[PDB]
Amino acid sequence: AVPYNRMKLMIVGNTGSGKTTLLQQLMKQSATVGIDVKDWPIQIRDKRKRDLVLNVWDFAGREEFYSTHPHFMTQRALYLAVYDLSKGQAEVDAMKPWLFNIKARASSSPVILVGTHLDVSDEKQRKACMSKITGFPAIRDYHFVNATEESDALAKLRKTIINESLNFKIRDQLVVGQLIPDCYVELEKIILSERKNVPIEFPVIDRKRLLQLVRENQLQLDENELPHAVHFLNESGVLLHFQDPALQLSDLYFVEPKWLCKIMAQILTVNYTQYFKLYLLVPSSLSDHRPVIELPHCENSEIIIRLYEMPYFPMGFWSRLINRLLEISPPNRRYWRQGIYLNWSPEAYCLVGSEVLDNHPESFLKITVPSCRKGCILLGQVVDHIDSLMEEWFPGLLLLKKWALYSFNDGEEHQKILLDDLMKKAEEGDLLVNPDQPRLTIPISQIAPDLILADLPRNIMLNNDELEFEQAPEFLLGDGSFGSVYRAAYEGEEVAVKIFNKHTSLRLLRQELVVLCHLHHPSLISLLAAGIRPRMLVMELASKGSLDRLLQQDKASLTRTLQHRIALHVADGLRYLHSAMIIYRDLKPHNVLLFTLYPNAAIIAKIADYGIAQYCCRMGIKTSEGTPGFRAPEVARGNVIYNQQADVYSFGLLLYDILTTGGRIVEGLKFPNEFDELEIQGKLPDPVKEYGCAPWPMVEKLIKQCLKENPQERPTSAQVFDILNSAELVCLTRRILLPKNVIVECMVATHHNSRNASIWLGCGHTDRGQLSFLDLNTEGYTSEEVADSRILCLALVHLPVEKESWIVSGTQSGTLLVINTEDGKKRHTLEKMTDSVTCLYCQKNFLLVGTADGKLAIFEDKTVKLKGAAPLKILNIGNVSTPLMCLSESTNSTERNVMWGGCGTKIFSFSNDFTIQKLIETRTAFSDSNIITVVVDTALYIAKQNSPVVEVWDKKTEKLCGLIDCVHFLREVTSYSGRVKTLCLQKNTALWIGTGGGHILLLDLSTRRLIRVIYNFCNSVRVMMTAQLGSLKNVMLVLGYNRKEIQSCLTVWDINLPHEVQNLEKHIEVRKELAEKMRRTSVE
Ligand SMILES: Nc1nc2c(ncn2[C@@H]2O[C@H](COP(=O)(O)OP(=O)(O)O)[C@@H](O)[C@H]2O)c(=O)[nH]1
Ligand SMILES: CNc1nc(Nc2cn(C(C)(C)C#N)nc2C)ncc1C(F)(F)F
Repeated sequence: AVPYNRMKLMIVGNTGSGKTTLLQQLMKQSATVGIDVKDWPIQIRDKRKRDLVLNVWDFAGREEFYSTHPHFMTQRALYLAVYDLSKGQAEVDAMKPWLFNIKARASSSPVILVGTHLDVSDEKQRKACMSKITGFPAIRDYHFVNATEESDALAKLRKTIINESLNFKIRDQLVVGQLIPDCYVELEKIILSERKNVPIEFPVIDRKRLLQLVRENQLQLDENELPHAVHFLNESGVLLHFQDPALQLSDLYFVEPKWLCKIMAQILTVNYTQYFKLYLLVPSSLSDHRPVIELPHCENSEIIIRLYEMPYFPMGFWSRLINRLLEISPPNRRYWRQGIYLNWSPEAYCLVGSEVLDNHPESFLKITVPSCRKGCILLGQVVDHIDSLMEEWFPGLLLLKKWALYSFNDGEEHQKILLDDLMKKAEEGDLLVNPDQPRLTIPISQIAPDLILADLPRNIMLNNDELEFEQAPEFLLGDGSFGSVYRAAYEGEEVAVKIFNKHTSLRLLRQELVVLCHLHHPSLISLLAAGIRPRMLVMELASKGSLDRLLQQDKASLTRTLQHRIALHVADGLRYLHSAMIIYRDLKPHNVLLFTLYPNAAIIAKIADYGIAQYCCRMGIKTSEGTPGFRAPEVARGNVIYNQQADVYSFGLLLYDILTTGGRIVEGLKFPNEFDELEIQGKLPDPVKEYGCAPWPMVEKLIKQCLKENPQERPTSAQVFDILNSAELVCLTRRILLPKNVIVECMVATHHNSRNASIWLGCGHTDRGQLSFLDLNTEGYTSEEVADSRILCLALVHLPVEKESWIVSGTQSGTLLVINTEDGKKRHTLEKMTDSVTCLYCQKNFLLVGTADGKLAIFEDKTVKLKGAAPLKILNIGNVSTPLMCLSESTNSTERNVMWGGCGTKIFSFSNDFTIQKLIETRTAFSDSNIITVVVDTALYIAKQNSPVVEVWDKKTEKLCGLIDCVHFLREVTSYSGRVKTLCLQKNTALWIGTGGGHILLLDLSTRRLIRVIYNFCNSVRVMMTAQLGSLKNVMLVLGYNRKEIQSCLTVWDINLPHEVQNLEKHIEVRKELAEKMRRTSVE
């Protein structure tokens, strides 16, 4: 609670007047380039008044530094002002724009003023004007004194700061007597000490260093209170934490404010510094003459002329104007400091640039185009750009008064009539009349074509004789705070007219039209006509209604594909928008219209109501708009300036609205305090936990990845459109995780629909064999070690005899365990085979157990109730060196009597007669291996371990047909792990290859044509099968490995994946011929 008395006293002195020498003769050069921060203490007469140390900032006056200065005129500062008196009131006039800049930039700062050079001060001349001076700031004194011999009343700054504790208070608080805790002064001291060791040519530090040292010094600085502390320390004037996300300076921290200021000379003397945000951005070097450039069309009628009457050119105005107006994609440029001259041809050229030959002290901006049509488009674009600029960065100007210079009779001077009356004179009726002679008349289309909307293409022109809507409130739709969208016809159509309200400034209509009439796309609603007589808009009436009351009402039509269409077409719209420097800031689920609820359409969403879409270059925006609940975080704290990534957060919120199927918006339509509790961050639940939805675990991974606070950690709109354009994201259903230090190499589902999924997981990591039992809809991992050796294979048979079901296992020790699927305690162990257990598999129901010794082990389905038995004879169809681990079933006409398989490195088959009807060895390189699985759709696709190839032997000719290599197919994904540890088959579409390298391979069936390849989610694929789920078929389990900590995910894949990767690819192929057919018309 120590009183920390420190505040800046930036002595802002116009050039030449001696701004430096005054403080030189107060405390104790030639041209002080940039800011020069000295230091200065105070020991007042009353010793109880603590040290009032003041970080003096000694600014400069050369216009380049005028332009680079106005970002360091912060609050908590007692300014000054200096002006010579030998030049009399002229210096007062010259300092008047500077005082205006002061009162514009800083409002809570007193402004003393002082003269200089009392040796030649003719105060009787300018005294009257100086008294008449006191929009200005609160001038509090006038002490015109000498410069070198300080004999007048000086040191009054102390008596005007220490007594200004409450007379200069930051919102009634204490400035010079702020009882600040010890933590803040601790941080200040440690930074002031560490200022040395950090390099001197570019002193910067990382926030991680600050945290590490604060922990090393036990500063007791909490991470949730650290940014407020560093912000106060910044505003004190010892370091500069530029936390502006539009500048990306949120990480790098600065320790020497003295250094940041004296870089203007370093950069005008003619890395990673390349962000000079204060093509090229060196406005110091620009010449400041009136160049030798003459208009081609030099008359009083052939050229339009606009004007702008402004009190004071704001510090850093012309810089922003040129940096904006060097967008040249709508050109021999000759831009000096102020007046850019965008020449194209003798037909169209916009010559912006000031003019002060007005016989008056005011400052005049002017625009000039030759009065053909292209000139009118140019003028009606530059007016929009200048008005956006002046409405975003410099709100104080709107004082501003327009001026349109028309000419009644050619070959004479032009009169001056302003737009606040021309608006009415052109809204009542066209053909502006000449009061002197009524026979003389001029058109309002070659005087100011930004007032009749003639600066737009000729196709979008109203046809009011065919707009038959009555204003009757029966036809009503949304009311977006500016208009009210009715339902109407237009020459025969369904069109949603948007009549504007009683009084709306035409700037709004142009704010909407400049985005609706330039960039076309099949995801952005397309304007049909826009008049001016009632100031209306006509937009293509979206049939199926806005999204909000399709969420609240029609929850049945909302499938799990449509939820990825109305979240992909919107991402398309956002990508196109942000690709042309427009930002939207309004993407809420009341503003996504629909056109068709049939899933596989082509145009399903189209954004609308572009009420607040402003232009946003790399500089950014400074205002704060939107709507509570759907606003970006940094929009709330309106002080910071943001850019085109305060929109992707709105998209994340829309996505959380969609995934919840309208639970957040309906539970928050009661109290907007609930919807604004998370307006910054930190109050969003995990969706599946509460609202009862179904999982979607490649969206939940994105929904947090585009929701973070740090405006650089969020994706760019392209990157958040190239994650949804992948059929790997629509076709999962779940993703479970298993504990640490456990593997899985044996799986059996339960199609009997006890809980519709009661997946067992045989494992053998330890010596004893474990037997997990996972439930799907609840995720209960109730493992139980009930075996002595590894559990190689499991199998299930739901006995129809007495409606039973008894899961059966197998052991590496060669034992046949049996457990009741319903009775948790029945260990009806059967007769152990003569060797180990290799595989098992299920009319004629019988367990076709496979042993390591190469002998077929068969049982009886009815022999389950027994306790130890060898039901049917063993068929030793192999040797000790033949591992009989192959078993499978048949699919061709479901003829299970054609049950295939293969004994070791050899293929065989049999029937219910149990005789080998065919035995074909596979001795035909990799042939020194064994066999894993066979599958029969039309032939036998046979896999084998450590093989980048899978063979194809036919069941009718018994010969090789083709060799479908795997590593060859994977040769363009990135000595590879291109093995095939598993091989599952769909019903009648395509193969499903599972590669131990961590890649699903959706090989198709026709000849060899690949369809896609899945990657970057696992590290291996242990065992794959196909089961049922929730009374419905079509799921495809996959057991991914993570290997060193072993993690065995258990994914769930919909089996409609092939026709997905096809359908969605055809869809995206369709609408990208439209996205170029529509767009190419806008250039034409
Ligand atoms: N003749 C005269 N010259 C002065 C007086 N006070 C200051 N100067 C000159 O003004 C110069 C300082 O200008 P300066 O304040 O640095 O200009 P700035 O950098 O644009 O602010 C010094 O070189 C002095 O020679 C004065 O009372 N009489
Ligand atoms: C946002 N306003 C618009 N709304 C629509 N579609 C729409 C149709 N209905 C109903 C249910 C009445 C029907 N049929 N409701 C809505 C929101 N189309 C166009 C717009 C537009 F022009 F304002 F963008």
